Amino acid sequence: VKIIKKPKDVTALENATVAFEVSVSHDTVPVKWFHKSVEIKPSDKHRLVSERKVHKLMLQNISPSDAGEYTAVVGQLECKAKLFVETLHITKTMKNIEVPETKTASFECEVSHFNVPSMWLKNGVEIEMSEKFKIVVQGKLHQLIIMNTSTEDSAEYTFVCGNDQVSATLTVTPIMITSMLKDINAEEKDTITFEVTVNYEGISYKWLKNGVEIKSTDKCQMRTKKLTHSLNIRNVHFGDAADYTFVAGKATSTATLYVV
Repeated sequence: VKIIKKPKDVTALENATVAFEVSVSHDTVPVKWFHKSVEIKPSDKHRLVSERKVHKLMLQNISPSDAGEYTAVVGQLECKAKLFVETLHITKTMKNIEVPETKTASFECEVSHFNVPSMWLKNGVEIEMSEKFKIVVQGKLHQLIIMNTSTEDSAEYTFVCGNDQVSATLTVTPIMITSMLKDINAEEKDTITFEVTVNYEGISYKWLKNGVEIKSTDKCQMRTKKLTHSLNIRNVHFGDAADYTFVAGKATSTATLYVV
C-alpha cells in the first residue's frame, strides 16, 4: 500500500479547529496517529475519521500544548506534519499621557491579530463605552478615547488581549486662570472688553451674565487668540451692567460691569 497524499503543516489560532489528513492507495488500511511519542486517542479534543482511502485527525480547541509534530503511521510507512499555534498578544505598548482638563485624551495599542475584542479597564474595572469613553478598532490598532477630561479621569488604564495586558496612566492637568477678570467702570455707549488668560490652549470655556450662559451676538462678541479669552460688549447701556463670569473646567472668575 502506498501513501497518495501526505499530511500538511498547519498554522492556526489558539482555540481553532484544525485537521491533518493522509490518503492511501488501498481502502482497508488502518492508521495510527502520534504526538509526543504517544498514540492519539479519540477525546473531547481529538477526533479520528476514515472515509475509504482517506484518514483524518481533527483537533478542536487547540492550545499551545497541542503544537508540534504529528505522525501518521500506516503499516511501516510513516509521515509527519507540524502544527504551529498562534496566540493573541500585544505588539506595541502604550505611552502615559498628560492632558489639560476638558481636552481629549487617547490611548492606543497594537495587537497581534485582526478581530480581537476590545477590552479596556480603568483601575482594574471594565470600562463601559459612553459619551465619555469612545472605543475604536482599526485593524490591529485599538484605541480608547476619553473626551472632556476631568481630574476624575486620572487613573491607570489597561488593555487586555487574550492573556496579555498592557497598562498606562492618564494625568489630567487643571486649567488655571492666570490673568483674572477685573471690574470695569464704563460710560453709556462705550465698548468694553473683559479679558482672561489661561494656562492651556484649545480648552472648553463658557461666559455667564449673572449666571446665565451668553451666546456671542453682535452685542456680545467672544474672541480667543492664544491663551487669551475676551468678552467684548458694544454700545453699552444700563441693561449691560451685571456680573460676568468666565468658566473653564473647574476654574472660574467673576467681575462686575458698571455703567454710568
